[PDB]
Amino acid sequence: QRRLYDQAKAALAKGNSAPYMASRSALRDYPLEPYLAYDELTHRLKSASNEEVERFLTEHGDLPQIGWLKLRWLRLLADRGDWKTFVNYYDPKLNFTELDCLYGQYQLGHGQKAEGYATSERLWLVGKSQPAACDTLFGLWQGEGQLTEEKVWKRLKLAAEARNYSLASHLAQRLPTLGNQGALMVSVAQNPAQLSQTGRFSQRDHATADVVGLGLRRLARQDPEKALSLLDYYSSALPFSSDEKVAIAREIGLSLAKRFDPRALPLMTQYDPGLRDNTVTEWRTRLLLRLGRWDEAYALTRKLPQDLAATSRWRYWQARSLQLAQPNSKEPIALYQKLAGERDFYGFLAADRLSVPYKLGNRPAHIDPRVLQRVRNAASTRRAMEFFNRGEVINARREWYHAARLFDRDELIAQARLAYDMQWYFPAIRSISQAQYWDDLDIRFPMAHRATLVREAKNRGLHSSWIFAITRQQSAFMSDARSGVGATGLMQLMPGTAKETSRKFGIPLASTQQLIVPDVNIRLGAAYLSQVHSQFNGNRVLASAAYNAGPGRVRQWLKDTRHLAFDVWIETIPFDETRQYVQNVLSYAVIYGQKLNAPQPIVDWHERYFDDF
Ligand SMILES: CC(=O)N[C@H]1[C@H](O[C@H]2C[C@@H](C(=O)NCCS(=O)(=O)O)N[C@@H]2CO)O[C@H](CO)[C@@H](OS(=O)(=O)O)[C@@H]1O
Repeated sequence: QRRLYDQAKAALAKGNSAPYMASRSALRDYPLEPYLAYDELTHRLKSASNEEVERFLTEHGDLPQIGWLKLRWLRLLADRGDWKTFVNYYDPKLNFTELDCLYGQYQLGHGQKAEGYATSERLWLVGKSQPAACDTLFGLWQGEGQLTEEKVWKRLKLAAEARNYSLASHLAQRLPTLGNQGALMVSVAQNPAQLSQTGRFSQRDHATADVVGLGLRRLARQDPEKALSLLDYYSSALPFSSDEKVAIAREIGLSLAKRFDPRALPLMTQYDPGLRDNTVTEWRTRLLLRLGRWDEAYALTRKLPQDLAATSRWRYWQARSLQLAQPNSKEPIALYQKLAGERDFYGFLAADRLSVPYKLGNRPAHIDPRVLQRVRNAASTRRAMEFFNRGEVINARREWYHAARLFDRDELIAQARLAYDMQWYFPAIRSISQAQYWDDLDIRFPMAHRATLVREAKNRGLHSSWIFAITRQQSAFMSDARSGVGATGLMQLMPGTAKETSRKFGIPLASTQQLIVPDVNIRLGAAYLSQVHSQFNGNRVLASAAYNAGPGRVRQWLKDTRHLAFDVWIETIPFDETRQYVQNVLSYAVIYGQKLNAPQPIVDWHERYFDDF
């Protein structure tokens, strides 16, 4: 039959359970009946029996919200001292530090002392504040004299590293002998420029070295030049460990490398000769490439660890660095040929270097129909389907992502097709991606809002493929996207920029919260794109970077250049987020250019070289 579960649901929310108890007998078959049961139990959880709660965890353990019930119930079980039942259901995988701390309590009061100390210490050595349950644990741990000054000092270091200075200071006022360098550590953490006064930070002991090390690492981000200078002093004056020294060299090296200062190269080379730090090894190479030092670059690309050497990046850059070093050599044509078959950015570059067509190769995976039925008939799916038909977007979305948490590779692809068939593009894109079936370009690069984008792109004369690329990279066709810093929508617009974009020329924006309309999003995004497209002479490489990082940042990254190749520039973008963002948009625009039958190379003729000269 047809069921109105809203009445039962309405009652339970802030109230009674009579309509649920009354109607429930009718809704055995209904998919969302377990949500009512969940709330009904949850309200009276304190007085519920173990047998009932345990029964509920068996019969509806698949529910997305089940972890919250386990947290609420285990609080009580531990509060009651029912530890036998606690440990039967305690799960580290839930990632509740309150439970982990309660589990530590159990270990200490039940003979597992070694494991209680390991648990306590692991939860202690953490630069943020922990739940009040942990104060209880840390109390017991301290009570057995395990909270040594070293371990409070070590957490102090982490808290200052985390910029949580209230915590850090509270820990500093708990140091019996080291209270002076604790206060000093928080001072330096707040302003590491104070290390200019070498006289004041010259007390040759381990703690002073700990603070100067923290300071040099922090100072490296803002004034690497000053830090490099002070390292030379402080390494004589203070008893730095070798591991402490490489961590300083890392941050100074990386910070100088990102400013294209060649003084990083002797430092990086001295302190990581083994190439043990990927990020240092990559930026050493990136830096050589920026300086036109093709010989050293190539040499370095031949020494890489196996996990860097496997990537399409350093395969491309081994070939290209050799081709720049020895232009008349043919060894690169082979290297590019291995790589030009891949469908990624560097694979497109390789093909572009040979002047051969790209390999897109849309080959939708063929699914076992039995697997398609198993996923379709799973209760988590039925529930997600129902929430969709009802119009509850977040609930349908949550059920989808929770089910995907433990599906195998076949089951994830099966899931992804079903979502695609319902014109629900983002969860299809998401599910197929975590299956790692990359070759279904129909699912991964859908034509959502094609009528809009094609027209908008003609307005503010742009390539249809490039607008499609930007959106797909920015949201993956989820209008509901809110960023970790507040950029929202199909074209992840900065709320502070969105207003300014609406004010600058602009047409009516009707609030930040009500920006979610795709059609609101699209013509604004086209306008902003054209603005930056214009700002950088129609260069999509630069313009794409400006979109995600700001034109002022891109200008700083173009500073003092002269005939810089496009591929080197992209590679030598300081920000990881933005390097990938550009490489994605450029690749996605190749793929959309195909699917829109308006072929688009990886870069246009006029994008290949640029400078601020
Ligand atoms: C459309 C637009 O104007 N974009 C603006 C961009 O906004 C980004 C941020 C990212 C984002 O939110 N990232 C989150 C990362 S995380 O921390 O959550 O993981 N998503 C947006 C586009 O990609 O921020 C810049 C910072 O000044 C602006 O430069 S400016 O010169 O105008 O100021 C750009 O103008």
